[PDB]
Amino acid sequence: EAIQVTQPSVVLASSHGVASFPCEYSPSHNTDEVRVTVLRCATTFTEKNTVGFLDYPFCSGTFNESRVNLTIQGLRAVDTGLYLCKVELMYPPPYFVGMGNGTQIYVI
Amino acid sequence: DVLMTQTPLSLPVSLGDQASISCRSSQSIVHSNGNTYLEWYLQKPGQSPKLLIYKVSNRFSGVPDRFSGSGSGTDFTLKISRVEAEDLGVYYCFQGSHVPYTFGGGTKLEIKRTVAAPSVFIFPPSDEQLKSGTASVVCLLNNFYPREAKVQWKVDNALQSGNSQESVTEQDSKDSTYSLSSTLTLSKADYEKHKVYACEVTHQGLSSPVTKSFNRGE
Amino acid sequence: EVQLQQSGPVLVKPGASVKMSCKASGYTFTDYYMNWVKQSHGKSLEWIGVINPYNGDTSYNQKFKGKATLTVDKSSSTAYMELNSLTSEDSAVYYCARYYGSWFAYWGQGTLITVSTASTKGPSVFPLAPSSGGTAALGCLVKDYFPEPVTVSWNSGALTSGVHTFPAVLQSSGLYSLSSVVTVPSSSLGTQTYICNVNHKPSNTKVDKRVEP
Repeated sequence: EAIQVTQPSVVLASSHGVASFPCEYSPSHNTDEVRVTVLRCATTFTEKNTVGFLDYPFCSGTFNESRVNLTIQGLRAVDTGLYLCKVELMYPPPYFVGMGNGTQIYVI
Repeated sequence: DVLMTQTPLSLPVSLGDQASISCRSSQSIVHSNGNTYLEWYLQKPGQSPKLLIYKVSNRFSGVPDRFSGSGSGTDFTLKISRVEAEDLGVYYCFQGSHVPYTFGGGTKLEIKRTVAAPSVFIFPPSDEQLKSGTASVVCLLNNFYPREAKVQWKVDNALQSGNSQESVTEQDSKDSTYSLSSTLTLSKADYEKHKVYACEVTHQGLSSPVTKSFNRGE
Repeated sequence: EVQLQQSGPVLVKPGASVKMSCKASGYTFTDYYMNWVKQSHGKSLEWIGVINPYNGDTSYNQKFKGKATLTVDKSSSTAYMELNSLTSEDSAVYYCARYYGSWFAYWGQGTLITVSTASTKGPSVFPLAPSSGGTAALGCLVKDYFPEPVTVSWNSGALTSGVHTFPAVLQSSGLYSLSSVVTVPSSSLGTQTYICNVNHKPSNTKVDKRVEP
């Protein structure tokens, strides 16, 4: 009784320290209000707002349906480890929430 | 609670003109996410509702291009351009922004056509029913306009009264007309008692009242 | 494509309870939310609530929170609404309708709940038959039944043009009554054949009848 949030297992942070991975979910026809949060930056994707993490400059996100292509930039080595993606579908009521097993982001 | 008040309640419109309905909400319909959730439903007669426009101005798949929405805040408008017989029914606005979700009262869109005189037919009580002890003499006015008709029964050249009902078809979604029924409720004794049964039709399309009648036995 | 099939009509004595169904087909019952909409005879519509079949969560119209209990069953692709303390004003048409970018984008054909103290009673059908001209007339009178509703057809579905099934009129006997007619071309008198099919669910009175001069 929750949505099937799918992260990738281990993620290899990039040259300048920018990790990118897709966070997919399964009952994904509730697309109007869709807040996505990152736990070890968060934004709410609607129609008025289409590229998120405006208030979280270290993060980049592009929504389409059952996949969210994600980007955390500026990651140090002192940050490596467990990264989690939470998919809230605030509309229609009633909410329909989910969380993923996490991502080991190893910041070489 | 958010009240949706429509206008007009009835709205006659000739094929080819431009119908237009108004929905007014007690408080704004814009939701927090920025979207605005007005919906236009059309209930053709004896059918379940059907969806026409969502999120104010968007046509659900299948809805013809004559249909269109517009508005913002507390004031909205559905507008059929170039109406068609297929469009007759009741049109509801519905908001799905604030809980609880409410509907408008509706707007019966009537078609307006040229006068049409009714065909008249009359039906004597069925034999099986005559063996039941009751009897029903049924008179039919078929495909006329306007809805208004005078139906008068005459048994043996004197009119009865108090013992007949009327029923009226809803507007035809193909040819825009109405059809009427007159049922006369008599006991087997009173039916098997008189001779000449007559149904007189007076209608704004017939110059002279037209009558159809049967004599008990043919 | 999508089809929503609701249970038939139910006559329930007051103070009882009733639970109706909606049988989803042509789509993935858990994927999209589901609403129940009430339409009294007073024409205007009402929203009862919405239930997430994948989950069972609900959001209710506070004025129905006690009168209705909506529930789903994933193995049957079927949703359930249940009504406690059935009164006289609880009699309506009840609709299921499934979300799709919009609240009520697919509609169920409807469950007519009649809440009476009376006994169901069966229609009697009698051939409204034609006489001795271009185009002619035939029908089936459906006297004295209760409660509503009644379905009427001509040749199990074949005949459609020129039909006219009048609304039932309450009679002095406390009972509904109704006709159904259709105009056919004079020629086909003995060529084609005409039988109406009359169905009254709350008293299982399914009955075809032939109609002839």
